[PDB]
Amino acid sequence: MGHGAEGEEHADFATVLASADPAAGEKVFGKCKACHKLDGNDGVGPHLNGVVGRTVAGVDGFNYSDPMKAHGGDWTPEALQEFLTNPKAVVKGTKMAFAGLPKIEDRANLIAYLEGQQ
Ligand code: HEC
Ligand SMILES: [Zn+2]
Ligand SMILES: [Zn+2]
Ligand SMILES: [Zn+2]
Ligand SMILES: [Zn+2]
Repeated sequence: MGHGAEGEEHADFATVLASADPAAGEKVFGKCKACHKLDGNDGVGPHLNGVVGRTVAGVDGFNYSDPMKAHGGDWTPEALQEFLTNPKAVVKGTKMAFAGLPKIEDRANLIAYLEGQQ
């Protein structure tokens, strides 16, 4: 629904991830560096080095939104790619102002890169 682009030509997310390209993910992360670092520093968003498997809303000292704090669970690869599909829909009232990664391979490639940034 709606009059914007919605097709995907590269389409089971686990299958997409298993063949992902971490160097391509390293470039997708450029879209997140204004807010997120991979050296443990926190800023507009919390650091994302070691996010894969981390408790949701877990970074010490970072002031998360109410729906993020109340969510529970961990950032598994499925959780991460669901949230990155369209943050504002997937966690209504998130404070992350990012439109999303509609390309399924961009999500899988970005998750594969974050897996190597623990
Ligand atoms: C303009 C800022 C901005 C951009 C760009 C941004 N985030 Fe975020 N991000 C935030 C904020 C703010 C939060 C905290 C959201 C909340 O508390 O609801 C967050 C939370 C996250 C979380 C939850 C972390 C946790 O510790 O619970 C993940 C995962 C995340 N961003 C991933 C990404 C990725 C991957 C990108 C790039 C594709 C990205 N973000 C781009 C601002 C950004
Ligand atoms: Zn950490
Ligand atoms: Zn701690
Ligand atoms: Zn509140
Ligand atoms: Zn949820």
